[PDB]
Amino acid sequence: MSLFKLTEISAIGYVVGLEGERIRINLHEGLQGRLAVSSVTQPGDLIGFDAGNILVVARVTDMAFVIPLRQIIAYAIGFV
Amino acid sequence: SIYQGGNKLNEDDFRSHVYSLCQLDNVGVLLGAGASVGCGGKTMKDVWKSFKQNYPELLGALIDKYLLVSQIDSDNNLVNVELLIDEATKFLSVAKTRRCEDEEEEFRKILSSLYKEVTKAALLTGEQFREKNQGKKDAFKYHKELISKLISNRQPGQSAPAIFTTNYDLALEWAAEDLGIQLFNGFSGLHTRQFYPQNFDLAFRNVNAGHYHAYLYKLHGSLTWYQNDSLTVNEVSASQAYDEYINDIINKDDFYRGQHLIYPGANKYSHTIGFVYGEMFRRFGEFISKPQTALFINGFGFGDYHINRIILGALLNPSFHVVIYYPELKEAITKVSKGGGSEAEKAIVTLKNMAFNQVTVVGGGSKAYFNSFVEHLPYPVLFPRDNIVDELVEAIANLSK
Amino acid sequence: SIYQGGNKLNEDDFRSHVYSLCQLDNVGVLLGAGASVGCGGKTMKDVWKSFKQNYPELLGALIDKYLLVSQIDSDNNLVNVELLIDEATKFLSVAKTRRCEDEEEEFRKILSSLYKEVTKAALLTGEQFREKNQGKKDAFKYHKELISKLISNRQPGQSAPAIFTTNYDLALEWAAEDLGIQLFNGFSGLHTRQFYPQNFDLAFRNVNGHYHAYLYKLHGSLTWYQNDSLTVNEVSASQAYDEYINDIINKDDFYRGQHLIYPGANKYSHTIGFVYGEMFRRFGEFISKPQTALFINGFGFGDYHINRIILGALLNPSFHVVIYYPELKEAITKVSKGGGSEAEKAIVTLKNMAFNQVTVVGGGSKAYFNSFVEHLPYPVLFPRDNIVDELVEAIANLSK
Amino acid sequence: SIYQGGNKLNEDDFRSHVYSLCQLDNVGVLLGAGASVGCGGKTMKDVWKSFKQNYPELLGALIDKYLLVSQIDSDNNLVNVELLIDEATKFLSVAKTRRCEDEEEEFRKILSSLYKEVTKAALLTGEQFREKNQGKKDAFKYHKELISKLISNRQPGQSAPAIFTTNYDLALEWAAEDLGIQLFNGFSGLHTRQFYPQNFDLAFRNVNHYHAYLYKLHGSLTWYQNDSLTVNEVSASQAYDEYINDIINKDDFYRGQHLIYPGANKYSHTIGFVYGEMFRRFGEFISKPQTALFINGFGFGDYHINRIILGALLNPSFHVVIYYPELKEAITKVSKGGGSEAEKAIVTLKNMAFNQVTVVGGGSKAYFNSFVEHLPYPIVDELVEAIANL
Amino acid sequence: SIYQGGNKLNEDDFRSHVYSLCQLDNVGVLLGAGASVGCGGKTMKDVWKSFKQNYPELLGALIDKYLLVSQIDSDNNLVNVELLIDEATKFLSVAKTRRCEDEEEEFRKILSSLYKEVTKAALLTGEQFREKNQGKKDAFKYHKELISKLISNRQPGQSAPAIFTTNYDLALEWAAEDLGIQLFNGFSGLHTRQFYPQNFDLAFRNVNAGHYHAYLYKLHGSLTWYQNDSLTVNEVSASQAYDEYINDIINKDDFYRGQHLIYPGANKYSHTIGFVYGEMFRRFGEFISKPQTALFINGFGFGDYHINRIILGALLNPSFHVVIYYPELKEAITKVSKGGGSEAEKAIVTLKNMAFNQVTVVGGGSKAYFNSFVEHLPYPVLFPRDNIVDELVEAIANLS
Ligand SMILES: Nc1ncnc2c1ncn2[C@@H]1O[C@H](COP(=O)(O)OP(=O)(O)OC[C@H]2O[C@H](O)[C@H](O)[C@@H]2O)[C@@H](O)[C@H]1O
Ligand SMILES: Nc1ncnc2c1ncn2[C@@H]1O[C@H](COP(=O)(O)OP(=O)(O)OC[C@H]2O[C@H](O)[C@H](O)[C@@H]2O)[C@@H](O)[C@H]1O
Ligand SMILES: Nc1ncnc2c1ncn2[C@@H]1O[C@H](COP(=O)(O)OP(=O)(O)OC[C@H]2O[C@H](O)[C@H](O)[C@@H]2O)[C@@H](O)[C@H]1O
Ligand SMILES: Nc1ncnc2c1ncn2[C@@H]1O[C@H](COP(=O)(O)OP(=O)(O)OC[C@H]2O[C@H](O)[C@H](O)[C@@H]2O)[C@@H](O)[C@H]1O
Repeated sequence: MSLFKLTEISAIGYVVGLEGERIRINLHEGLQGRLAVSSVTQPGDLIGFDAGNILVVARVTDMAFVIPLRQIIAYAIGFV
Repeated sequence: SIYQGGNKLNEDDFRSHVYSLCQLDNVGVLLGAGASVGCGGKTMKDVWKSFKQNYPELLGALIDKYLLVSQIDSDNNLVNVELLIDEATKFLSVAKTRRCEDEEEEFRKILSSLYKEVTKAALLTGEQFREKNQGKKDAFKYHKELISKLISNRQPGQSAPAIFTTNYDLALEWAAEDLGIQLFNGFSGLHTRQFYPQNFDLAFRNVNAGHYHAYLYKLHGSLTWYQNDSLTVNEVSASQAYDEYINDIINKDDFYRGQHLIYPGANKYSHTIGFVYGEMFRRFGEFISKPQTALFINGFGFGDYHINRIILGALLNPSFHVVIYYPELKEAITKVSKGGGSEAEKAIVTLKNMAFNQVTVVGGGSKAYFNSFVEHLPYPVLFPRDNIVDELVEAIANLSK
Repeated sequence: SIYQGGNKLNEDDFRSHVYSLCQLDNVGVLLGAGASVGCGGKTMKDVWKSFKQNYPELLGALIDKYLLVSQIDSDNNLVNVELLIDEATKFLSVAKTRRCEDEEEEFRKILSSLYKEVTKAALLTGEQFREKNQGKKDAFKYHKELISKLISNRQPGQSAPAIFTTNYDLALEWAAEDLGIQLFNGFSGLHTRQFYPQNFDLAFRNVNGHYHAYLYKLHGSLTWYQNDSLTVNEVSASQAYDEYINDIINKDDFYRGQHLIYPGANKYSHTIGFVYGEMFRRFGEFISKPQTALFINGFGFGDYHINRIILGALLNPSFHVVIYYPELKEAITKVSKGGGSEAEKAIVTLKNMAFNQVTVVGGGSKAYFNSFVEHLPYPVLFPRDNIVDELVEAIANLSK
Repeated sequence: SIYQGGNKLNEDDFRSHVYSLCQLDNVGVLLGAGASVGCGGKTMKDVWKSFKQNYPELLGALIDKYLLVSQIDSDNNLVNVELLIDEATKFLSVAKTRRCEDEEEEFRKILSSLYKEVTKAALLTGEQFREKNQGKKDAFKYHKELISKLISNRQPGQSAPAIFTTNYDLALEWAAEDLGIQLFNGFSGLHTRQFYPQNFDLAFRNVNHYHAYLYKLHGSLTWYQNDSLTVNEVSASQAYDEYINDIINKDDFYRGQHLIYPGANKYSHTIGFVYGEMFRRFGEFISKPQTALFINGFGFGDYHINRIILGALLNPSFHVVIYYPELKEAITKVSKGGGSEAEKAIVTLKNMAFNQVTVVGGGSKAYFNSFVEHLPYPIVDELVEAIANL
Repeated sequence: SIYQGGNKLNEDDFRSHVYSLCQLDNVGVLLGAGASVGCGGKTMKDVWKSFKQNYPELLGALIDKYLLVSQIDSDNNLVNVELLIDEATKFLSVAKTRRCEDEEEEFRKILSSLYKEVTKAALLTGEQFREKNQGKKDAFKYHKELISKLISNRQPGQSAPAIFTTNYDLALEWAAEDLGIQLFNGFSGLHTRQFYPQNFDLAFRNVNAGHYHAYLYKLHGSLTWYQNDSLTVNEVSASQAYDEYINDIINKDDFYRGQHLIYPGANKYSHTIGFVYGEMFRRFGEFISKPQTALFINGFGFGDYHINRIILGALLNPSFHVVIYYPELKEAITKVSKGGGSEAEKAIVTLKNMAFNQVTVVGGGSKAYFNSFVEHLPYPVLFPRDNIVDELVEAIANLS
């Protein structure tokens, strides 16, 4: 209503499962554009995780299927 | 003296109709300058009469040289203030453009003297404007009754009432601050009040799960609002406003430079920097474009083009009902029959002759006044009478009648 | 005075019948040349008087040589105008083929005069036909009430009313425009307005209205014309008056195909007329739907096609009609004595049926347009059971 | 010369981006007088030049006695030909009220001349303006493509496209009429057309064929105010036979507060009412979520429109594409001390730092016809002539 | 010689095309005066030869006095026979109206010869016209096959086949009454037949759960329709018509009644007879304005203007298909290529050159006759192609 506004964030997915050093991620669909400007659509890259106090760093490993759904697998290497 | 769709109906049918209307989803009221006549205010006719008898030489110059006011209208009191103000503004603009000097200064004095009379008539209490508890006096009893009646008639899950007006006075603000109700008018803060269009979409809520509130739209500005050089609008209290900039307007002369914002003009689209004016009218046009709507009009003179056009165009909606109060209906009909009549009278006669059962017009002289209009509105019926023994009561009574 | 199914009916039951007949799914009206007498219009009896007064030598030529019109029939003002146009056309066509020059001009003159007299009777306002805001006058008062009453009795989800007429004059358009309501008649465009048959399948909808109807002119209009390209265009009153109407009215120029109207008995002579067929297909499709009501007013019952169609719609057990015929008893008596014209036999046949779906009204001046409009009811806003009110009067009746 | 916030782009990325934007809900197009030059139009500079060298004997009084024209701007061909008409109307009204017979006759000649130059440059077909099927010609070929591909791309359940325009000519009307679709411009009726602001909330449907909305921000040739305080609209032929003909083929004559083009008689409360509605509708549309806008032909000579355009960018969902041909010649001036306010505004729009504005420049590369090509893609004569041959 | 937009296509492609158009929503057939020549009929130029060889005395007065026919046409056998009878009736009517006694005999004597000539060619069986079970003879073997093939390839929830014709004889009725099919033609009754135009919207259904019926539109009348003294149109049986008026027409030499008969398109000036003719044309125009129509034409000479005009206009709809048989392309292409032939040739050759896929023309002499038309049509898989019933009927008759 007044001036104060809070949220400004731009991600590409959200964590959906943890299986003993192995992370599952679901990729967004309804976003007309994931533009903010960098986009990650390929294995080998590095991704980050906002845990409120620290930043956790991981590394992409796989992509596959199953408006359908897309999934990604990653592994963790350290924190900042 | 009550018509509906061209025909005629009596008192009891009218009262049942008025009871039915207050049960709908949306209800609103539009007030004019004649509603605040019983509190201490006065109409434009009185403004012209007090103006002509205070500055004789300026009036003489208006009539003689500039030929803006006819010699007949001054004596019969038919001069229109808004059109005169607009014409003087146009003269000033061309005089500025052609770089003449004497005429521009001549018009400045007229334009300043005309605002002083307008401002003095909106105080409603004279010297006691800069005091507290002004709503405790008996002059504001029917405003309090109107506010109490409007809110009590709602049901859970329904929306609060809305109030539109074209006055500059504080009668309706003074009345509510004595009941403890909250009116939302688009401002926030205390040590610095500013206008935000976004906060017309706010409501209360209770943390453990102040339930009375309403809205107020001022179409022609207010006597308290003033615009700063940074293109923002601020609001103060009555005491501070009287003590800082409307004691120099009244007592002392030649001191008007956009000190506070009002719209006494006929053409209000010319001002290309007033966005409050465009904000209010958008909400007004949005309100009457909804299903199941009722509107009550009182005190309006039907001499404004934009409002007439808006009201006329909303009548093609099959869920819109209006009730219009107009004291001098007989004279309007009589004068229109002869092929004459003022531009305001043709508009009101045209509405009365429509064939749709969604328009109702009330005449009668002193029966269509403000104090009479409040008395028509119903009181809520709490606990709809349990059981059906009222039928037995009516039998027992009426059989001996 | 009022008959239903052959028996007699009273006024209160007639009003109760008319009220409950306006709740059905389909409602329509069919108007004739009498519904515009109160506005400035004329009938076919006045055209003959004007013709026989203005042109006194062509009448002698008709009576003496060609024997098309008899003396006694002309004296009593009982000669059909439509049936004379066809005979004159036949004579002209025969004379043209055998290469006769003198006998070809007189029929041209007769047709031009007879077409000129018909045109004058449809302006309704004389030279004021070209001005604007013609619907504000007091003459067009009951057309407005008719449209308002018809259009306000429509629950959401139903279909809009339909109006059919055989007049060339612009009474309904003038009335409705001053009221602010839109009518669909199959045309579209402003700079180039053209007839499209598929424009009858459209309707309004709200993006986030509801006051409109349809209009079918069965015998053409006075602002329609065909530019020979198998297309039909429509223009405004002022444009038509400046283009061709003025020349016909004043300059006595020879008539040509300036504007397409259909006065005459046989309407199928014209082969490239594709609007008449579309109108009659839409008319015939309307009366075959279930739960329909139709009110007829001003129609003189002298058209073969139309009353041929009306009879065939009584084989549907969900169709109802109400017919307004002022001079009922005079038609009633003449049939028993040997019979009148074919016009008066049709109404007597219709009256004597045995189905509770045909109602005939007579009575002279109480079966007029103004009488018709006031019978239609107003919608009831905020309905309530009101049972306790009748309980109170059922108390008071015994209290009496 | 394609820029995006100070960067550069190639053709293919832009051609993909414009397609990507077109898959939105609210899509709109804003035009200007630049789109009328391919059919027989002009510009402000051209008409000003034509005015100077046809009426030079009265140019002095606009600078000596009444101070309406800046001498530098007159010698520079940069004056704005809209406010001049408004101020002339104000001056004439004041003079007529004062009953100054000597000075009343001065401004009528000026207005008569200005309207002659204004009308002469908008017929687009000369003496053929009154005839029929004028939208069938080859000149009005590119406009039909825009409407066709705007209608076709929209999915079922999407809103209809909206069109805003600064032109006051009958160009899109002919194109739509000869295409076979209906546009809502805010009027209704045939024998008396009247302006109802609430018709903009209407839509067709099938009882068991499309439409679009057209806004004119500066009026049109076919609007006028009669004795009654109401606004009317007529056809092309009726307007030609009523008032347009005399304005072009007569020496000196003037009517008064009659015409509603361009932005002329704003001093009356009946004529400003229509002007306000279009502007407020544009403002309300432009401030909605998930909208697009394809500006073309607009020279940014209006102070008020830029104020609204800039402010709406605060939401992240407002996308703008601009087509400004002479871009570098403005940058060169901007580096120097000189320039003009439109140039300063456009270069400020160039030097932004976000991926929402997309300026496009060049020569013939940034014209109206090229923009038509960028947007995606969506024997009857033989039968007609065979039928007519029978 | 098969063309589709100018490109020649072989036989198998044509057959696969015909197979695909027979399974659309709407299917129709138009037949002319050449389609009944295998039963005992004659073409239009075989009638003119008989007339001008039998009555050489009226031919001089009908050319040199009343200008009703040209010399070039009557020399080349290009007379429109049913367009002359209408004009003759008009002439006789006007002469009767204005009472010119000498001119009535000259037309009552030639109208008695024109009917005596055209009537005799439409009996198809001579003196056996009044007998029963005429559909069991071998001349009507292919009409049955056409009707049987048209009905057997419709799926449930689809319309019925429609058949139009310009022949006014009784071949199709006799063929259909032998299979047991029922054809609707607008008449109902037995002791008084009457014309009810609204029953073209009726259909049958089965009360237990049949679909064996079709529509027949006769564009130029019939031998069995006539107008009695009252103004209603009646229909009788072949025996009854023969005993009432046909015998005297064929035998007696001074027999002419008046505006009585309703063939071929004659008494059009009357306003109760033109009503019958107008409905057939209105419904023909309505049929071909539908989304998925396919129409076959065979036996037609393209010598008419209104039908050609209607057919041309229906092609500006992307889902209307036409197939045309004309056994004379070779003799017309050259005559048009050199200098230009007649209107029929010009029409057909302008249609042939069109660059559509929606037009197909077939030629080649006997390869495009009526008999060849039938075998191009499909044949259902489950349709019984054997003979079992007849053997049992023979055994039953032999018993006792
Ligand atoms: N006690 C009363 N109660 C109700 N109505 C009354 C009373 N006394 C008089 N009236 C009626 O009140 C009606 C209006 O009085 P006017 O002052 O002419 O109304 P306006 O047209 O100026 O409207 C006000 C604004 O309109 C403009 O835009 C300016 O901004 C004005 O300030 C009359 O019909 C009275 O009979
Ligand atoms: N004020 C009145 N209100 C209602 N009905 C009236 C009134 N005055 C007379 N009538 C009745 O209105 C009727 C008028 O009879 P006619 O003039 O023959 O009306 P039409 O439209 O059939 O004639 C038009 C012809 O031309 C067209 O092309 C059609 O084909 C027609 O053949 C009579 O019953 C009057 O009593
Ligand atoms: N062929 C072309 N293709 C593309 N752009 C062009 C072309 N030709 C010119 N341009 C560009 O288009 C521009 C158009 O020049 P002006 O006529 O001044 O622009 P407007 O009509 O939009 O401004 C007038 C409005 O603004 C004020 O408020 C007025 O009062 C009006 O309301 C040229 O300068 C070129 O940059
Ligand atoms: N066995 C045959 N099979 C098929 N076609 C044949 C056969 N024999 C001849 N033909 C062809 O059949 C055709 C005979 O054409 P005609 O009888 O003169 O024309 P119409 O039947 O339209 O005549 C009536 C029309 O006259 C007015 O125009 C009205 O419109 C009427 O409808 C020729 O092409 C022959 O080659």
